[PDB]
Amino acid sequence: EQQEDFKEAFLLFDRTGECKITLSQVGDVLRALGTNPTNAEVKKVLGNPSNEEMNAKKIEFEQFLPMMQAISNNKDQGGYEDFVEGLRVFDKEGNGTVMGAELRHVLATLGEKMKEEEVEALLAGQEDSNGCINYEAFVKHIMSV
Amino acid sequence: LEGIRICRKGFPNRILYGDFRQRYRILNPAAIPEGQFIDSRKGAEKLLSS
Amino acid sequence: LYNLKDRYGSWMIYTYSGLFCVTVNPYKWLPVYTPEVVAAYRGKKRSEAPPHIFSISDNAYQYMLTDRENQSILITGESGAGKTVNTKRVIQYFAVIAAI
Amino acid sequence: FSMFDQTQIQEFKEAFTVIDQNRDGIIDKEDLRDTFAAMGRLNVKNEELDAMMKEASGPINFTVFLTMFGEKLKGADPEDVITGAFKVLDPEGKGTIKKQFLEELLTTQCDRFSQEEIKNMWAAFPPDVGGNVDYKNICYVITH
Amino acid sequence: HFGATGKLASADIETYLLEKSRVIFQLKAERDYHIFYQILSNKKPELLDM
Ligand SMILES: Nc1ncnc2c1ncn2[C@@H]1O[C@H](COP(=O)(O)OP(=O)(O)O)[C@@H](O)[C@H]1O
Ligand SMILES: CC(C)n1c(=O)cc(N[C@@H](C)c2ccccc2)[nH]c1=O
Ligand SMILES: [Mg+2]
Repeated sequence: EQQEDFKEAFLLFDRTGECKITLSQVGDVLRALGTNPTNAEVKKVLGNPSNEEMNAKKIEFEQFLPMMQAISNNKDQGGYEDFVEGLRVFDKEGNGTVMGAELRHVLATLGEKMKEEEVEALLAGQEDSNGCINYEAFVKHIMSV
Repeated sequence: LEGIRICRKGFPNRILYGDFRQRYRILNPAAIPEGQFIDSRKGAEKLLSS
Repeated sequence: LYNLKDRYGSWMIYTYSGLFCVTVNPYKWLPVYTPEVVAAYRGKKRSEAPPHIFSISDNAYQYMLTDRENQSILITGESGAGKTVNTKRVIQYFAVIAAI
Repeated sequence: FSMFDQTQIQEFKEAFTVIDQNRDGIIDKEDLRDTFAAMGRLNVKNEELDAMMKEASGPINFTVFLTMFGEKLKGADPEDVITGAFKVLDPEGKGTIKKQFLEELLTTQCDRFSQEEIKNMWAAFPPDVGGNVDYKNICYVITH
Repeated sequence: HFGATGKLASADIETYLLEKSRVIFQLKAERDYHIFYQILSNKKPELLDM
């Protein structure tokens, strides 16, 4: 029943009926549904497609839903204390504030890369007027999922 | 060529103890536990020895 | 000399000399300045990236954001070496970085 | 009744009570003649006024008024939520997107209706020099 | 100049000394400043006659 609910939520997610499902959208439905696994592991269960293979060729969602469930069971989701442990490294002056340019630098460059455009959207509407974000509010914003 | 000599022989990068201890304490959080008092110089000495 | 001459012999013009760059001039317009080559320097630190002026521009933007201090990039040489064009490239760096 | 906001119900009650010009409790042809002459203009001399009775012959009460409008109201929603929805739809939140972007997206993302009605409204003005969909004007032209 | 968010903010051009002597005198094998000949060697007659 919950998989059927996820299937209809995915049908409502899909951008147009012409999308039978692109691996790009497969990653996006992963991230948008109540999961957010690291991409190398889900690509591993798929079969590690090349970047051009993942871009050009198509995928079927039917087999994706079982592995979606399996990675959901693996539950690589973090924890609030773990997030605070991670973000506190940036709190160099120890007052609960981190610099937004540092966050865009590491979040774009260091891990799963995001272009400056989507990291800007990521901070759009919440970045402080001086430029220093308060990490407890940022972690809580992440917690909003 | 002198700029090569001084870059190889010298020390190209230095970070303030507060800025780096806070930045890379992540390498070994048991060397720099949170909440507990830690000296930046002495902590840096323990971390780098670790 | 031969690090330069084998690189420039293969029209690899840029090399570092520790912390900074030495450039021997190609009178040919090489593709090392394509605006999509600038993006390959975004965040690619000096130990990872192949030598280029764009590496120095990225390094100056990184030390800026980390030390919270003003930076500079000091293009120098004889006449005819590329200081005006390298300046136009450093400016192109910041222009296209802000352009995305 | 759960479909209607009570504001529209009270407005329909106000309209029904003001339209009964002779305290009739019902609507007749003569009431339509005075309504069109007072509200509109002398150009209403066309026979079409007699065709208006064909739509709903005989007396009709406020209950049937509400049910007939409710079924006719399919696809209609309260203006306040439509104003909020338009302000959310705009990326800039202020009515400055070009028609070509909106007509392409609306036809692509769902319900491939005929293009010609949306195209005629949105191209009623040149999108290159006047493409700004100042949504307040759009919603009011639909209604107010 | 860059803002706190690291985006481009402003720029400031300071120029130290123009070679003003060149405007009236050039040795063999060297031009006057390029603006002179490019207005003379011209695709646009209006610049040439104005
Ligand atoms: N790396 C390079 N790539 C392409 N052309 C170059 C390069 N370096 C120098 N040149 C050429 O040499 C000439 C001088 O370049 P410029 O940047 O003006 O140096 P300078 O200001 O010292 O004369 C120009 O014609 C320019 O096109
Ligand atoms: C004193 C000078 C030579 N220097 C350093 O010695 C180290 C600097 N920055 C460190 C903090 C850093 C390392 C890696 C990325 C960004 C910044 N800056 C500097 O300006
Ligand atoms: Mg009457």
